[PDB]
Amino acid sequence: AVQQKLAALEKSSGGRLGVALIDTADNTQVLYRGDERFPMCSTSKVMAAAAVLKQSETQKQLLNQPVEIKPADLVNYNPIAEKHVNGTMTLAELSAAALQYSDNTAMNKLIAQLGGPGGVTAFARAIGDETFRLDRTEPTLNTAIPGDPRDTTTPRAMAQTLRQLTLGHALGETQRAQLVTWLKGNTTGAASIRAGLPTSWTAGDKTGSGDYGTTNDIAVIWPQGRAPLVLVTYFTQPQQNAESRRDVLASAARIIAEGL
Ligand SMILES: O=C(Nc1cccc(-c2nnn[nH]2)c1)c1cccc(C(F)(F)F)c1
Ligand SMILES: O=C(Nc1cccc(-c2nnn[nH]2)c1)c1cccc(C(F)(F)F)c1
Ligand SMILES: O=C(Nc1cccc(-c2nnn[nH]2)c1)c1cccc(C(F)(F)F)c1
Ligand SMILES: O=C(Nc1cccc(-c2nnn[nH]2)c1)c1cccc(C(F)(F)F)c1
Repeated sequence: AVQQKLAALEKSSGGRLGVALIDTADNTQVLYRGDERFPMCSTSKVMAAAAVLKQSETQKQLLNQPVEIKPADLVNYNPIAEKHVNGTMTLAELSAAALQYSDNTAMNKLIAQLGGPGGVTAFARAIGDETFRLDRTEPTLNTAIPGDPRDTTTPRAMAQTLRQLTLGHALGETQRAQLVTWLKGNTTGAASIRAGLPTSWTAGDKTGSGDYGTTNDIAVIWPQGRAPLVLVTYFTQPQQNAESRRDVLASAARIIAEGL
């Protein structure tokens, strides 16, 4: 029934919608196009920050390690990094900037700390995600071309990974709490999944967008009185210059919430 509602939303949206919900109260899933590939865009920033948190388990000072920010490093969306050009940010600062402000320069420093987009993929594989692939750096990982396998995952795989990272044992306890704290402090998410939820349903999320009107969000949610949920909503459209549709994500989330 919920799949039929998501189908109706998708049909009136003009685009292609992917949804994965895990309800941790019972482990049950709702999936819509759950095994189709979608471009991740900045939702991939969660995997890169989590990989750096995992590194920090064996290097307790890692998050205070300074990283030089040079003029040439700046890319196309650098609201935090631009303040630090010719200076340094720590890996904690870059993680917070990437996750909470979606800073693309900050993401690039995370990727570099992992040895390139392949290192981020390696971390995903290590935590049991056989699906995620990061192929490119910022900003080109957001080209979101239909059919292109690069920088994609499926909603099912991303939900299962987000659950392991934020609620399971993929990370040490400190690190898990740090990741959840960062997601719950996101600045960019009030129009997306969380717009479709009751106000009482606490949450953290990471948005993404790109060409092809691609509009994404992944969230960990604490519904009032209930065990947490993990929700992935991915959306992409047929034309390169299509406009973002955060409202579609909100609509998906609302359908999911009403179906619980
Ligand atoms: O804990 C899990 N499931 C679950 C669901 C409902 C109840 C319980 C439970 N009740 N009492 N002790 N565990 C556990 C669980 C299953 C797969 C994966 C994960 C993980 F690690 F969070 F991703 C957790
Ligand atoms: O799914 C369950 N546990 C589970 C399964 C697989 C992985 C994990 C898990 N991985 N990391 N942390 N928990 C937990 C689960 C669900 C209801 C009830 C129970 C219980 F408590 F054993 F009876 C377990
Ligand atoms: O700034 C954003 N996108 C962006 C940045 C730079 C270039 C372009 C772009 N160039 N050509 N087509 N889009 C888009 C952007 C979009 C939605 C949401 C956010 C935010 F605020 F970080 F969450 C940023
Ligand atoms: O970098 C891009 N967008 C962007 C940048 C930073 C943050 C976000 C964003 N955050 N939350 N939702 N989107 C999007 C971007 C957009 C269109 C096209 C391209 C590309 F791939 F370079 F051509 C990049």
